[PDB]
Amino acid sequence: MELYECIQDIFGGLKNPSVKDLATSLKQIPNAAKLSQPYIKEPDQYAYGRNAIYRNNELEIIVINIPPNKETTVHDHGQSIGCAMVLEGKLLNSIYRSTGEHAELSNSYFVHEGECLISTKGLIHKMSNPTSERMVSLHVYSPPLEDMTVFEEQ
Ligand SMILES: [Fe+3]
Repeated sequence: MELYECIQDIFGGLKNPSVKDLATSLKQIPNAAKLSQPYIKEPDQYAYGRNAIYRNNELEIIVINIPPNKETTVHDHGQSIGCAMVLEGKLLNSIYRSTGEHAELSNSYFVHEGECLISTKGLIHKMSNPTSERMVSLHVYSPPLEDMTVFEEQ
């Protein structure tokens, strides 16, 4: 019983899941950290490593790896929702609101190993690693991301 066998089993049949559903799905992966080890990639295009490992018409699974003191952009997920589980380490998740053309910081909290973060539709966040060790997380997006939008901090 390995990671893809696990994904087809849990995610492969969801139709129109909620961020509720996705969070629960993630927590249903046994030994998720160990399972995804072969799919952890290193920073290529981004400050952070990013590997897409599953996609159907409903969702998209991504493995993310944020080095010490690195961060994502400030982004929304277009028409998609999202949920992520922390496999290893600890991220800081910061929430923003549209300051019009820009965005200002609205809220910030930590997600620890095995814990989940959620992104309701339209939500704008940045993920960062304020720690000295790396952070590996597993993201689901539904539907798959097409129209991501990056904001400049105000
Ligand atoms: Fe995101």
